[PDB]
Amino acid sequence: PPGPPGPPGPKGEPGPPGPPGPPG
Amino acid sequence: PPGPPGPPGPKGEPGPPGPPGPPG
Amino acid sequence: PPGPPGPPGPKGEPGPPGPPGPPG
Repeated sequence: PPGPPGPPGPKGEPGPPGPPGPPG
Repeated sequence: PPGPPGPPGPKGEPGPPGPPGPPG
Repeated sequence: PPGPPGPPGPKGEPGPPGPPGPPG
């Protein structure tokens, strides 16, 4: 029989920068 | 033997909204 | 035989804060 499934992959990338803040 | 590590995970959430615009 | 690929890795971190908003 085939061996065990591999480990979880690496963690994904950080998400994008947030959007602009509110008008001053 | 165990299989290979899986694919990288998905990207994270967009970051928090930015700060308010500057005073004045 | 080698096991198959593992599952997808964890979801990434939130991104950095967005830019300061417009001047008022």
